[PDB]
Amino acid sequence: TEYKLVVVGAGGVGKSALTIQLIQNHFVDEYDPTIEDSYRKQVVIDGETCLLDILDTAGQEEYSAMRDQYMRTGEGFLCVFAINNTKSFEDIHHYREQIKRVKDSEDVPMVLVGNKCDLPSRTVDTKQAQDLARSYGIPFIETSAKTRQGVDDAFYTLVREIRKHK
Amino acid sequence: NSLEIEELARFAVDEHNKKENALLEFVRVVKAKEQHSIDIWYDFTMYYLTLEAKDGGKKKLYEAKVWVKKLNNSHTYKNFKELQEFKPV
Ligand SMILES: Nc1nc2c(ncn2[C@@H]2O[C@H](COP(=O)(O)OP(=O)(O)O)[C@@H](O)[C@H]2O)c(=O)[nH]1
Ligand SMILES: [Mg+2]
Repeated sequence: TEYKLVVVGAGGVGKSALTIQLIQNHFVDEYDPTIEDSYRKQVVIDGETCLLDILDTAGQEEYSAMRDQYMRTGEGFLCVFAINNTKSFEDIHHYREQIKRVKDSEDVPMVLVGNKCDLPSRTVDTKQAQDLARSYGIPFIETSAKTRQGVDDAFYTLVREIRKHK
Repeated sequence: NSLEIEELARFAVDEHNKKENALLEFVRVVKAKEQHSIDIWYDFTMYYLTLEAKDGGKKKLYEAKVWVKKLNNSHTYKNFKELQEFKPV
């Protein structure tokens, strides 16, 4: 059993950091921001052995045949912002719009992720993110690719969201 | 279905003329097909157009492929339009 996931969000929010923490179980500081690729890891979710096929997206300014395929066949989407960058939080609405549009559906499995919750400070208020997630009817999870906080929960929640819609 | 078919066709003829030192006069579009790619930010579309054009008088058909990057969160600027193929038939 495979779950096809797609990780989206503005550059520098920690899409790669999150992905590499789930796959390789360590924090990578400086991952080439241009590198887009899919990665597979077998895991157990609620007693189920399954395979996650995750596209870490990058380079939204240029057409990607890879991303094209995953937009069409992707089952669920992690929309990531950084809790210390307001712009990345604002970009969320357009990401969601494009995902709904490509699926021609409001009811797409999706989890809103607030990354970098390790930092002592934050700019984007938690309640703001909760409020938005609620309006969309999707889960909101706070993560830290640095400390591994909420990373498993982020991807597994998505898998659970995909399960609900099947 | 697109409301910019005739426009993209004219662009094709223009871009051909420009590149190929030609003077085809666009007449009309006889067939059009779309390959729409909704991406994480932009929309990308490949247009496949069959158009009638006049070549120093005589009416000929040309198949053109036009590649269009277009945004639905901010007007123009990071939009883009490109002739990829233009061949007589
Ligand atoms: N403190 C902290 N830094 C992070 C976290 N996730 C990513 N980063 C850093 O933020 C920058 C961008 O990360 P990256 O995963 O390349 O972002 P992407 O462009 O969305 O792939 C890098 O310098 C990372 O080290 C996090 O959870 N906490
Ligand atoms: Mg990256």
